[PDB]
Amino acid sequence: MGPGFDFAQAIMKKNTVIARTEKGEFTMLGVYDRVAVIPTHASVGEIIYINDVETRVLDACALRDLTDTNLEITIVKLDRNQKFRDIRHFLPRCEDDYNDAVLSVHTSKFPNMYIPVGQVTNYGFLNLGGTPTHRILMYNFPTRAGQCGGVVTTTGKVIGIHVGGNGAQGFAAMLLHSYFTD
Repeated sequence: MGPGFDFAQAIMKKNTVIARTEKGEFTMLGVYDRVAVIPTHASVGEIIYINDVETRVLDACALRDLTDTNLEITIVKLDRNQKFRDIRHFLPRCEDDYNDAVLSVHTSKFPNMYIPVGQVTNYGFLNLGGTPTHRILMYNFPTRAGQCGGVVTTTGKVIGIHVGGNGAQGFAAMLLHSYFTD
C-alpha cells in the first residue's frame, strides 16, 4: 500500500523460503549464499524441508551473546543448488529502536501476509517460553501462532525475525550485520 510494504514485499519475494521441521512450518529468511535464519525453537536437525523439498543441513548454529544468554536466532547453511540474493547491506550494525515497521509472513497457513506493527522498542531482556533471551524488539500487535520466523522490516532495513508474543505484544530477535561476516 506504501513504501514500507514495497520494501517488505521485495524481501519476501526473493529472500524467503518455507522451512518445515518436526516443530512446524516457519518463514525462513535467506541472507546470502546458502545461509538463512530461523527461530531456535524450530529445533533444526540434520535434514529440513525447504519449499517441501528434502534438504541436508550443512551447518546450524544457535546464537548466544557473550554473557552466554539465548538470542533465539539459528543460522542455517542449506545444501541447496541456488544462492539467495545478498541482503547483508540491509542489516543494522547496532541495537536500536525503529518507527513504522512491517511484519511479513509466508507459510501454507498464512501466504502473502503483511502486518503494519508501528513503533518497535529495543526491549532487551525477555523470559521467552521460560528461557532468558536478550536483544528482543517489541511491537504492540497481537501476533498469533503461525507468525514465527516472520520478517520485521522498515524502509531499507531488515531488523529482526518474529519469535513470540503474549497476546497483546509481539517479540522479534534482532538481526545484526556482525552475525553474517565471513
